[PDB]
Amino acid sequence: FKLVFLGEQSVGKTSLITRFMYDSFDNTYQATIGIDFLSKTMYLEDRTIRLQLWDTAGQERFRSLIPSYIRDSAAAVVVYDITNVNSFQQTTKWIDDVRTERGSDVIIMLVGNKTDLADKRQVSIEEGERKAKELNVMFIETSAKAGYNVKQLFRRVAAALPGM
Ligand SMILES: Nc1nc2c(ncn2[C@@H]2O[C@H](COP(=O)(O)OP(=O)(O)NP(=O)(O)O)[C@@H](O)[C@H]2O)c(=O)[nH]1
Ligand SMILES: [Mg+2]
Repeated sequence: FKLVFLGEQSVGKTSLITRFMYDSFDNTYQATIGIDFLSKTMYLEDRTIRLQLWDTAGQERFRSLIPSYIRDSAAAVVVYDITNVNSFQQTTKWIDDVRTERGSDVIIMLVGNKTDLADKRQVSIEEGERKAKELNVMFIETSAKAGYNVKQLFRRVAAALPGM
């Protein structure tokens, strides 16, 4: 099951993955160079879901590679930063990009990350929910830093993956 993480640079794609994989968080920003692969098999009672995590770069110089990264994805996790309006606005085109590559053969989750920065919120949870409904995708808010909703993010995505 190919799961691609997408979104603007510095929204916390890698940190979400690190938190899910290792229950750790690093405050120091280490930009993803193109793509990094990780594997995690989620061991549910009725199925086994070998996740192939495609951690993609949000930096502009890798943008041309994004279509190739989305190719054949079973799931797309589109991440924004709740403190960054631009990052939220850009999620429509990320989700658009997934749709024109995958049509309906993809599970899409819209993630509003960094809820630990509640003081600096620029996008409300209602705005996030609204966009998800408009774009017919799932929605969740997370904090990679605190750990909040990270396990839930991955569990909900995996639950949504079609059986066949
Ligand atoms: N407060 C807070 N900071 C976070 C959170 N998630 C990530 N960060 C911080 O935001 C910065 C970017 O995180 P990172 O995971 O590298 O983002 P990215 O989306 O992978 N960026 P890139 O596209 O360049 O790989 C880092 O300094 C990280 O510590 C979060 O939930 N809360
Ligand atoms: Mg990254």
